[PDB]
Amino acid sequence: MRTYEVMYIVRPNIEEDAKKALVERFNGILATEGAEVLEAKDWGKRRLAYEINDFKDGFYNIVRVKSDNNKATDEFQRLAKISDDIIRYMVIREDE
Amino acid sequence: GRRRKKVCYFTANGITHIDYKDTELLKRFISERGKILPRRVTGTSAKYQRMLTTAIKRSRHMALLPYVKEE
Amino acid sequence: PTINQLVRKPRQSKIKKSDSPALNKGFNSKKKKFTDLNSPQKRGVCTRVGTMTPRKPNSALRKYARVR
Amino acid sequence: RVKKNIENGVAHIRSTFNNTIVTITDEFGNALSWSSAGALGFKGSKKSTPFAAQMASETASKSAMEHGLKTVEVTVKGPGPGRESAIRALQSAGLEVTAIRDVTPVPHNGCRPPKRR
Amino acid sequence: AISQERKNEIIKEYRVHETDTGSPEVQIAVLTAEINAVNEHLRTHKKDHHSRRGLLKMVGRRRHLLNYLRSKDIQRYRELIKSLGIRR
RNA sequence: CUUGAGUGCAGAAGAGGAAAGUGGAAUUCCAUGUGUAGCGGUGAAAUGCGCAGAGAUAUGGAGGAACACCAGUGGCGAAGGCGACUUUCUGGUCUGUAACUGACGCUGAUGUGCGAAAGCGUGGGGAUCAAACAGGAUUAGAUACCCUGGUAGUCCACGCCGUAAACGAUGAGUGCUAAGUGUUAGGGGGUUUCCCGCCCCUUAGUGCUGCAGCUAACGCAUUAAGCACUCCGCCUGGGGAGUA
Repeated sequence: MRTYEVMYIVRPNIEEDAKKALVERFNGILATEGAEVLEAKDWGKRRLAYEINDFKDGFYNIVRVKSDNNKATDEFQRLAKISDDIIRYMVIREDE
Repeated sequence: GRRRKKVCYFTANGITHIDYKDTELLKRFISERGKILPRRVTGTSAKYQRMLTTAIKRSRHMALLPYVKEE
Repeated sequence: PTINQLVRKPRQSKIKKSDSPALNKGFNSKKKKFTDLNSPQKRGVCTRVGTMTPRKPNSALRKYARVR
Repeated sequence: RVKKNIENGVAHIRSTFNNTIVTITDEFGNALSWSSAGALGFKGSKKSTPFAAQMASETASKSAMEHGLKTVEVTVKGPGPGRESAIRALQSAGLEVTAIRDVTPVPHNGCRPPKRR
Repeated sequence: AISQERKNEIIKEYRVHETDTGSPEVQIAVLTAEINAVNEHLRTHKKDHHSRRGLLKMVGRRRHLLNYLRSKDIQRYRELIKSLGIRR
């Protein structure tokens, strides 16, 4: 039993609303495993401190989950690389 | 000694922070070159120094911070 | 060392070997049995005689011989 | 395409220990023209003499302004003793360089390069 | 993992006095559960060295606690090793 | 009986481990576009590359590589070693704690795991790097080195590897003992707005100077190399020869 957070950078090029459906479905595929999801929040538009491919802008999303090693970090660490509209992620422990 | 830097700037923070919620405190944490103002010239204890450094290095990996910043 | 390991050990000395291989007659002339005889003397022949030369400055010419 | 005419390019400056290959480029960019210190007579122990860098810079800069150009940046890479003097004589040589950029981009513990020397 | 939840759960029973902190019966129960968990981790973490060293020391210390429960007591030990099924 | 040990509660604590994923600059290679004439290494260069574009450039990737700072007597570790980020599911860290069975402890022959690099078996990769290598300076000879490229392997899977400067050639634990005087996490008291700010007490380590002590000297000196204690191994001149 543990706690785990996650950040990830949804991109500006992609459609904001389709990506919104995508990220709420992420909230699903994360929380539905018994994951103590706390809040997911959108940073909004901002200049990336450094882009990766072409993304001058981008949106950020952070989640807090109080759960063991096998509910959200395991499943979405793979469901993040399949996630193509998004550039990156950062799952971490739920302590901030 | 020893050779750390100034503390008590946490008068409105502490003990653990942030990690990222104020880019402006991180502007003062370390240098702006991508290189790191050392714990020698940052100051907070190696526990908090290490956690703040891994926060900023993640922001680099998080694209919240540039890994290296140009000029 | 600790008392126990001292017990389960002999604390062996560094006993030497006689740099003079003086194995005198012992059982040489029966059974050719090697025998550590410490005799101060055995009778025997120098089958060949020779003379190696010393280096300078003391050119004190020393003579050798191989013996049985 | 040959020498892409802009009035603010980048003068790429390399000055090795046995060559000073220095060229004019663009910010697009692309190579336009250069010269090598070994190519310019200074050869052997001389392939990177300070005046070798100086005159190679002369060649490159001159070609740069006949490309049609006033201002230009400098990509100053090859580490050489005479390349800075070359830069100065280029600034005085009708060039309006204002971004003095001696570039030595180190990788992030990038793969072990040829190291032996 | 475990935390004090299952710890207290499995100490609810073998406490000679429910406030005790020696009498390793409950404690060795905790150790049993924890070594089971770390062995699940080890099956997950096929190669390392921390699980190996940790299991070494933990199971050894629990073994010695049992030996005590076999020297301090004579029936509690067996009744554990039949109930707990460890260090029989 | 308890503090040791236990474990108990509260916290504090992290390059610890191994698995997995994510990024990055970029060795090298190479796409495209531009662009010379040379690159090239030197004593000259040879070579080797290369005028059909080398060396160079800018746009583009590839692969594999280890991850720019931090980085420090930070830390983890028992060491090897352990630093890009993250997670895996665990191992360890301590403050306080005294929770209370009641010595449960002790180092540890055998045994025995873990473990730089190379090397290597196999099966891949090979991005470098790289012996050997050769072109080739040099010189009958030229690998000698200065070249150019490339090179087993390095690199991925497991074994073999188990070895080294793995060195502090300071086994471990115990507890005692001037100081000054820091650290790395703690805590407390008062001090004050968080005393965080101060101080001081110790917790547990890691400093520098130095009481005593001791060392041939060197220096340590609360973290002793001072004092003692259970438990391990070595050492026996040099070297012969770690070699048979």
